[PDB]
Amino acid sequence: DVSFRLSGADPRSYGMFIKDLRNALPFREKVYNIPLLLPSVSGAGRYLLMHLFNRDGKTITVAVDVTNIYIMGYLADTTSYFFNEPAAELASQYVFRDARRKITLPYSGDYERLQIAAGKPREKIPIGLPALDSAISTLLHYDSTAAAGALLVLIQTTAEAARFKYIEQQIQERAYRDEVPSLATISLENSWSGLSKQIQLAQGNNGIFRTPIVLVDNKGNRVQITNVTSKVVTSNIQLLLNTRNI
Repeated sequence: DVSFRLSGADPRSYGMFIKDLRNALPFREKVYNIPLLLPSVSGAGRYLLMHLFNRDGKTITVAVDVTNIYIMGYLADTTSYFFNEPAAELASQYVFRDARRKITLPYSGDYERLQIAAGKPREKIPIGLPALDSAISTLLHYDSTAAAGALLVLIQTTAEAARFKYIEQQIQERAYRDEVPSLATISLENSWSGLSKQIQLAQGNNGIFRTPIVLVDNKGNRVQITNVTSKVVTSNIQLLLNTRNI
């Protein structure tokens, strides 16, 4: 399991947690020195449990699918909550089985349903370490509208940070003040799947991408990744989604 405590947290410890989180995922290969995530894992071993403590020390346990690093649900003292989609229902067989109560949230856990539920698009929710502390507090007492926003902040400060070094570094920047994500950040979150595919396809095409990926990213709007020597590949993307799962 991996843990993070917001009390005493600074850009350094967060980075340490994110490094642990990455390291906790398994992989067999490395495509271009990036860890390729497994296509399938079976049983309880498919799920990683994160323990998040807020400043006051209250805690949730979050369940993450190690094949794609998707949050399945979480446990707040004696109640588990799970997204409304078949994968989370499947997870519910293996995790938080000792919970006194299992609640299914009125939505699936993809951004589009989550933004609708929260009333705000991602572009307008401040993320940061202060926001994560808040998120954790929100999740401790059920409110499904308020939990959609907390989970948009939770996904981004853990899963999206594990996935991309740029986004992890954004959050270290937001360790004592929250700020809405940059466009680059929204660009990157959306492109993980395509990027993973094109990088995997590039083996046996000389590191060249079959189809160009256009990121808005940090060229204001409209960058285009063509091959694996791009910095988004050498320096940024940190875990690849296995093509079988794409």
